[PDB]
Amino acid sequence: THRFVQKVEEMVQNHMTYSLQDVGGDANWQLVVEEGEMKVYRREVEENGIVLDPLKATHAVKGVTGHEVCNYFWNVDVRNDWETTIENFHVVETLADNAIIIYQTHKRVWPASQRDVLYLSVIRKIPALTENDPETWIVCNFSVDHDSAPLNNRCVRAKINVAMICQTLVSPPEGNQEISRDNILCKITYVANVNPGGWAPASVLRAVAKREYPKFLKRFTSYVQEKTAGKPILF
Ligand SMILES: O=S(=O)(CCO)c1ccc(-c2ccc(C3CCCC3)c([C@H]3C[C@H]3c3ccccn3)c2)cc1
Repeated sequence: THRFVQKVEEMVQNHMTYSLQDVGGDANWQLVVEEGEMKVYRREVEENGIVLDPLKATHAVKGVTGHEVCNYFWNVDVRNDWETTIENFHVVETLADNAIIIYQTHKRVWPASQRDVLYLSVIRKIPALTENDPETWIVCNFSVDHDSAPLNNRCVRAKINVAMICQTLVSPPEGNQEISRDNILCKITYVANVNPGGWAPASVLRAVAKREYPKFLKRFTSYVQEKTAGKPILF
């Protein structure tokens, strides 16, 4: 259907295989911030003195479904309502109704150069592995090469591999009666592997990650709750 179908499959399947694992029991992940059910972990990793620190967070959001969370995360039309670190954004290519390529710039983090990013953003539903397991909605955003990448001399090109992975638990329907948002919970695993693509001071990037990832998860999840309240559920 498009030239990135196989790459998309590999990237999604890699998150399904490796990103969903629990890390509460795993001393190799450092728990850096906890705010209720929001648990943010990282590993301290540098390659050539540049911070790569894999980030992984879990959260549990009442009253929204994974399909809703993923749609709001993927939909570029609502990006401005919840993003706080983007300066500019351009849709570079549409590949499918569920997959686009995006160019964006982030606000400068002093004293490093501003960063830009060029990535494929795809939204997929993954069927239950067995009839015991939940279905998964996943958004994966991962860097790719493209010819219609802008010249932007202020920016160093970062590379990313991010996934927002959601499983939704509900009270079953009681005969002919809908499920209430009161009885729905969206379990989130969010992972972010960012390569700043060049020099940046490690302590500054680590301090920024520690602040901004929790702020993002809080703001974004609250936004989804706020926008879906009193609207019919989209499972
Ligand atoms: O979840 S998404 O796919 C949503 C679509 O945007 C996502 C989230 C985060 C990033 C990102 C990009 C650049 C940086 C660094 C690299 C050197 C200088 C800036 C960081 C580190 C600094 C951390 C951070 C966390 C949250 C928001 C912004 N900043 C993060 C990209 C995409």
